[PDB]
Amino acid sequence: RPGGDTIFGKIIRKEIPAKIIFEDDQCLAFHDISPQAPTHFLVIPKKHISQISAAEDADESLLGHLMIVGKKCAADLGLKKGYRMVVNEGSDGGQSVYHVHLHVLGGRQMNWPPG
Amino acid sequence: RPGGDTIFGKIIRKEIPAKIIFEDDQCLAFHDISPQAPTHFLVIPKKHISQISAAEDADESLLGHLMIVGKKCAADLGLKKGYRMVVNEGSDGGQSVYHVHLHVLGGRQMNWPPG
Ligand SMILES: Nc1ncnc2c1nc(Br)n2[C@@H]1O[C@H](COP(=O)(O)O)[C@@H](O)[C@H]1O
Ligand SMILES: Nc1ncnc2c1nc(Br)n2[C@@H]1O[C@H](COP(=O)(O)O)[C@@H](O)[C@H]1O
Repeated sequence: RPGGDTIFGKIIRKEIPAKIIFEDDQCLAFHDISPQAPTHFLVIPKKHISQISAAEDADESLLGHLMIVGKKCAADLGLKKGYRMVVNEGSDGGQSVYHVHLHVLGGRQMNWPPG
Repeated sequence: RPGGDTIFGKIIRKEIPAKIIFEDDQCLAFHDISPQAPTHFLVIPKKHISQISAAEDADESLLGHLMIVGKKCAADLGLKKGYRMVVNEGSDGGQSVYHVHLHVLGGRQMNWPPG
């Protein structure tokens, strides 16, 4: 089973449905099931990296790719006014799914602190 | 003037002081002046990219590098329990400084939504 064995791995293999917004050979983007902003989606790599602390130096381009796709999708969805990108790491970060993912939230004004 | 003409460009050129945690040929990391968590630092590229929406495809590795450094520094600072990485884009994102930067916050439990 490619893409790892998490909720996100099942989405990658198309075992469970998702609202796919973009997909390329390296990653996939889909809407969040519990949105915290009018537009709230996730960008995940097809390669299974459990968390950012486990990313290797060679994973550098793939991690930057998730942000370039997040930026392009946010443009497609009409987020002219901006957005906020978030990566949660571990317990204190609020990570509940152990497959690296990037949150892209917009459509409203984001506050500070970021949680 | 290299590193652009923002508060962050002055930090890069060493015109104004900062608590530097890490520096390499591509980026620099320093503590935030108004921390929102026990440990709160920024990772910025030396190359001037005003905002994530203005990042080009070739900037992919540099953007991923900021996260790899954020991950390594967070390890140095003892963030065993996790952290949250944030990039603010534009007005809705809460961007006040127009030089791409990554926030790394930890030391306490981060909440949801992220602002
Ligand atoms: N099947 C699914 N489709 C869309 N997003 C999902 C999902 N299952 C989960 Br869990 N989510 C989202 O995955 C996110 C988990 O992110 P953290 O691990 O950073 O909390 C949550 O925002 C949650 O709503
Ligand atoms: N001289 C400085 N040294 C440390 N951080 C700084 C700074 N000047 C500024 Br502005 N900051 C920080 O830069 C951040 C700006 O991030 P946003 O643009 O995403 O709000 C704030 O968290 C602020 O505290």
